[PDB]
Amino acid sequence: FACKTANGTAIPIGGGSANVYVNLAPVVNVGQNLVVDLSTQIFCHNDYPETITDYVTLQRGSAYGGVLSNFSGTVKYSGSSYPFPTTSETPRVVYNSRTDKPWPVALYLTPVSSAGGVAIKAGSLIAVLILRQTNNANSDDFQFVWNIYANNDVVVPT
Ligand SMILES: CCCCCCCO[C@H]1O[C@H](CO)[C@@H](O)[C@H](O)[C@@H]1O
Ligand code: NA
Repeated sequence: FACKTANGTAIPIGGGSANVYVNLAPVVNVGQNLVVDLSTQIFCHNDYPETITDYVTLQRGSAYGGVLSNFSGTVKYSGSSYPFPTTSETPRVVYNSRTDKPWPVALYLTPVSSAGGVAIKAGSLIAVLILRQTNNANSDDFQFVWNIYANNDVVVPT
């Protein structure tokens, strides 16, 4: 089991960390949400699907930068909604092919009344998402750590 971003930045068997750079709507009013889909940019696969079933959770999601200070959030994982920042681990998604399959995570962020300016800074860390992988074969229990960076400034009009 290993993962990589859409541009091929990889985390190998056993886990580790990688950076993910996301485009963000450049102007978000206080009545709109800022949506950060990560499923189009984070992918994983199973290295021995003939035998092993891999199980993958969102173990934790933490907010940084302007997302932490200027937005409130939820995260959807595999079609279910949770608070963001998270409070506990989600249920599992199965990975059962050597072909890359998306990691089904997206953030839904709402400006808080204080927002703001600049609401999110280009190049800044905005989230850290921990993917936890186990299987039905052995003791492997690995963290894949995704550091999410904003590509661009986001302005919240006032
Ligand atoms: C004849 C025994 C072959 C043994 C191959 C084990 C490969 O293990 C790797 O790939 C497995 C399948 O993705 C993962 O469940 C495991 O955590 C690790 O990432
Ligand atoms: Na990418």
